[PDB]
Amino acid sequence: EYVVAKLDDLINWARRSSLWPMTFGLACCAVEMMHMAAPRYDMDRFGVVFRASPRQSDVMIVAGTLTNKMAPALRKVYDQMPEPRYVVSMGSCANGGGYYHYSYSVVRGCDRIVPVDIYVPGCPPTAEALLYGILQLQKKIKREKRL
Amino acid sequence: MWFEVLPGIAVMGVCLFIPGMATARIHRFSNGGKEKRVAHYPYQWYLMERDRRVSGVNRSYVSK
Amino acid sequence: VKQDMPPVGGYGPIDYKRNLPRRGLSGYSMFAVGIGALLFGYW
Amino acid sequence: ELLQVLKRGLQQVSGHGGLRGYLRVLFRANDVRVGTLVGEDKYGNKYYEDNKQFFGRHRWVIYTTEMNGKNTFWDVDGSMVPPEWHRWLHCMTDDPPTVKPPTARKFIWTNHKFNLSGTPQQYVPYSTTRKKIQEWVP
Amino acid sequence: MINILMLIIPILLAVAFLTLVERKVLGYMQLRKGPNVVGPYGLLQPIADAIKLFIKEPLRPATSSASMFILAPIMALGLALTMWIPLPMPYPLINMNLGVLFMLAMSSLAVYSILWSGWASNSKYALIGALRAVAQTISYEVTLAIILLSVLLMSGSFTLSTLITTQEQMWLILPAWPLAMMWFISTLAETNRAPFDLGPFALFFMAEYANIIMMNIFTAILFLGTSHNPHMPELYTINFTIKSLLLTMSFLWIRASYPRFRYDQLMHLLWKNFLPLTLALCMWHVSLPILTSGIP
Amino acid sequence: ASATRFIQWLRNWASGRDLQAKLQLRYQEISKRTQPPPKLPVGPSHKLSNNYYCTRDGRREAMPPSIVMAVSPAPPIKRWELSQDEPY
Amino acid sequence: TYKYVNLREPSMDMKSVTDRAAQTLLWTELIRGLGMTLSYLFREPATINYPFEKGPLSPRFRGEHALRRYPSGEERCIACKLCEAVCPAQAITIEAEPRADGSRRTTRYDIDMTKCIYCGFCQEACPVDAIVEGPNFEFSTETHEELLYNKEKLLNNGDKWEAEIAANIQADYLYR
Amino acid sequence: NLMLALLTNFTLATLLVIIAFWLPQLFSMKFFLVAITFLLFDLEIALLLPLPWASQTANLNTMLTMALFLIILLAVSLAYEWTQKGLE
Amino acid sequence: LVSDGSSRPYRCKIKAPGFAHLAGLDKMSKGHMLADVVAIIGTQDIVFGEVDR
Ligand SMILES: NC(=O)c1ccc[n+]([C@@H]2O[C@H](COP(=O)([O-])OP(=O)(O)OC[C@H]3O[C@@H](n4cnc5c(N)ncnc54)[C@H](OP(=O)(O)O)[C@@H]3O)[C@@H](O)[C@H]2O)c1
Ligand code: SF4
Ligand code: SF4
Ligand code: SF4
Repeated sequence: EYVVAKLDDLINWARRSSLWPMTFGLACCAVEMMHMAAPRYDMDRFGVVFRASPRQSDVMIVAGTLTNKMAPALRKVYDQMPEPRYVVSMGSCANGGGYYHYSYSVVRGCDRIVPVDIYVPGCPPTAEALLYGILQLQKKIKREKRL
Repeated sequence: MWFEVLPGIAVMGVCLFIPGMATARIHRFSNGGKEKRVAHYPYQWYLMERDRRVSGVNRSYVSK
Repeated sequence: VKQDMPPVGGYGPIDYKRNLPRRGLSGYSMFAVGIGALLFGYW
Repeated sequence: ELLQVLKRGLQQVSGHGGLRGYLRVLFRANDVRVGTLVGEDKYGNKYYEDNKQFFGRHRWVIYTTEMNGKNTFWDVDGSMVPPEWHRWLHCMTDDPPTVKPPTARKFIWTNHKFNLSGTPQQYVPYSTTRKKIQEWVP
Repeated sequence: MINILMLIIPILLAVAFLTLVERKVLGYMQLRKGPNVVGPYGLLQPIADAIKLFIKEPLRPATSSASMFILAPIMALGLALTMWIPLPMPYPLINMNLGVLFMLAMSSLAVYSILWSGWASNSKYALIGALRAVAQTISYEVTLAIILLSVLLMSGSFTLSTLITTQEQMWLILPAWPLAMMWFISTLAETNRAPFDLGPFALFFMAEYANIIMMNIFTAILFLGTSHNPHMPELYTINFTIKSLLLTMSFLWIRASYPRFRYDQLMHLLWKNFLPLTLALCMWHVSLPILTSGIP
Repeated sequence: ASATRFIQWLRNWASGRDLQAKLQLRYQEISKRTQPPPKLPVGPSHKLSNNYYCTRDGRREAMPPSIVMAVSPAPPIKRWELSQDEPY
Repeated sequence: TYKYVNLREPSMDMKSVTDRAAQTLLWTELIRGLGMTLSYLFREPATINYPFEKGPLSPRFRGEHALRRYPSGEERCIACKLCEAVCPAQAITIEAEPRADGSRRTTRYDIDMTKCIYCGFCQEACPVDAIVEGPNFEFSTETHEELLYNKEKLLNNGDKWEAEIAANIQADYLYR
Repeated sequence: NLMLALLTNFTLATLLVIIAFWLPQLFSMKFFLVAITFLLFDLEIALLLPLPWASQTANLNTMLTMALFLIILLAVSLAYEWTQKGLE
Repeated sequence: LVSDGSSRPYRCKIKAPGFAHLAGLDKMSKGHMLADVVAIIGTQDIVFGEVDR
């Protein structure tokens, strides 16, 4: 009914308000990830905190290059994450390998290991474009959890 | 500016302000004089014991 | 034409330190305040 | 000094609407601030900027309620701002519909589309391959 | 008896609204801004975190050792709320025969909350990391016991109601001048993150943030008070809320400004630096009511 | 209070002199749209006559001579004296 | 020119020793550390509200790939494959064909965003100035198929950004 | 009642645990010396507990000689601790 | 850079400070705590991008 449909909006709004990330470094992207903390392009203005908390965290942001050595390392982390989880591929390396696509040691863009929900395209993903890793994600939460 | 920070303090100026007021205003309903006595030592308890013996049999705090 | 004009006046810190003593240095003065606060406290 | 700052806040609430005006701005936008308006935009976007305020002050580009058919009142992102972002919002100095207009080409679209997402009318790839033909007929 | 329910639900709201003030004050200390997208000034986020963390967020069990993992939050949340009972807010909820003895004991019993959570995980790396965090909490309770026993030795018995009467015109900050600096550091003991950092994650720190307010009010009675005024309980409570929250900002100040001490050097702060200072003051506070007459 | 007059006294009092040079510091002398269209200058080329690549060799002398199969590699690196602006 | 770091024990006797001993008995440097953070709180936060305020940018900025065209219609790109060879990621794929009417133009033109490190060589190696990098960020997708740009079909949709492109290129000729 | 105050806190604490679980649907011997020192100091604090409690009535010349004496041996124990304590 | 007559450089190597600083950690960590190691990496500034060659 109408009461159930409005209640499902409140559950969706709980995630739309606050998202606590486990941001993976291991990239040149990691500096642009740290530019979220930088006051000019504020992200703590949202319900997002740089406390990380690896076991507690909801939305793991995979920034940049994933090598074959780090390929089983990121997968075991994703399994330890709670069930409402999203993956943001940050940078061209995390998408499909910007550079190093034809290299032997680099996995061809995250999806072969861990499923990606929102793609952030830019090498140096500008803090302008990176705020589509939060706001567009928040926009995409409709879910339509009926039953 | 402080039109954002101080509302975060003003909301604490209500919720943390409750336990101080709730413990004080409750003595209006429990007593006809807004006071509850604590024994600490057996002498003040005996005074409370004879106060229940005089006039009001059930009530602890009563005049005369 | 693209050119650069030098606006030099206050260049910045050329091995310069702004670390200056503030609100009165201790030595013997703040101890006199410290023990003085105790003596005024006990009395 | 404190009375002058309090009077500036009361005048700011009186400027943008009032009791219903400032409350609508506080809920939809992050912060409410008064300034000079540019006005002119396809699908009624406010874009009230020009104020000195602080660093990078091309302030308050308020999004239009239902630009194409999204009903953006409670939720709105940077999907708006039709070809004016380079001047009134980011890089240039002059206002796009006031001082320096973009030159007509008769090829660019008159109505600007929203962000491509999980909704219908989304991006899809294709190939220009004509393919090597096979001949078999009775 | 509605007063107990008037000291749990609005108290848990103060813990909930702490997360905003911790994000906004530290925010303005870091030139960034606090929450704004959520509500009018981000005031709708403490309830938003409550719906997020409790309802849909599940728990993947590492081992789940039958009795534990579910017992540790009872020792966390339960013991943190019992501390609110003997507090001398105008007229306290069932005033204890000895106030501070109940205050020191239930805080020392709160050490189990981090102990049982160390037993909750099967992994050895978790428990060794847990015992290291217990070692910080266990050590600073010695100083917590000493400073209390030297403050009370100046004036008043163990009753918390007598601590208001001694501060009729003069605060206890000035006679206990080195102890005022000492007690402020020793309060950073129950995993305060400012000195050093180690069921679900949500309700576990809801007890830890509650202990921060608990020590903030405990400082506001032992060192602050100004007056009592039995005629108007309103004038005390308005004045108390300002005094308590000014100390609450200072715990958000030390966490913002200062890095971790190195665990070993934090243990070198005690025994080598703090304990020779506090015991010398404890010796000094024995002699003071004997040197000059003042044994209430 | 949000009034600048009283606040500027507080920030100047609490460790070091401030007032000038703000945290934001993008109020005045920030030129938008850069400048009117400029003309980029040409180098020692572009102007005709005596502009041969025979004179401007670039990549010509590159061939490595094979050598042989008390002498120092250079005069020894002498230490430099302490800075006149700051001794320590 | 040789600076030094160490002061080599400044304390000597009485006055220079006790004040250095003061910041260990009591704190003072903690109060001095508090002072810098106190002044930092009172000064206004330099924050930009993203959907309403925007961060400063350049006239020449690289981020979004879109191919320009002439004022009187007609596709500006020639299919030289020049931009393919310069491309360090080898992202841009190109198949060339005659358009049956004399002119030599494009058929397949895929610039995948799975690759491309947004270097802007293809912007600067194009002799006809076809690929001009549009100052855009609004292209975050759900799938790979939605992300990698197809044979001109999504790139000639960059005509919607060509009003900015024609204005921003006015800094390119006679460089900045 | 004190039991009425205690049980209401504990029952609502366990009630939150019910919400937390039911509602969702889908080595080193050096640290031992710390515990030893702690427990041994507790009892000296326990003996120094009645200080603002027994001094009200009892003789001061007899107490002061004994009251300081407990804190002296509490520091003498630490004086033995200083000579080779540990790296932690 | 090792170069031929062709436009392609056949093997170049940049030996970034990563290999230099991480070699020292065998000596830097001797007789130091776990938290001391955290201080070593930062002051040497071992950026993990340096380890490519
Ligand atoms: N090992 C065995 O259990 C076993 C033994 C013998 C035969 N089989 C056969 O092999 C198959 C194995 O499948 P399973 O039992 O593993 O599936 P399952 O786990 O029960 O999952 C069924 C999924 O299919 C969707 N679905 C099913 N019926 C639907 C309907 N009428 N309309 C819309 N969506 C529907 C459901 O999605 P929604 O929730 O969104 O509707 C659900 O997620 C069975 O069909 C069974 O006949 C299995
Ligand atoms: S996308 Fe660019 S910035 Fe990010 S890791 Fe790859 S090369 Fe580095
Ligand atoms: S984009 Fe430019 S360089 Fe590339 S094929 Fe087209 S015209 Fe040639
Ligand atoms: S910007 Fe650089 S990497 Fe991207 S398509 Fe153009 S040449 Fe290739």
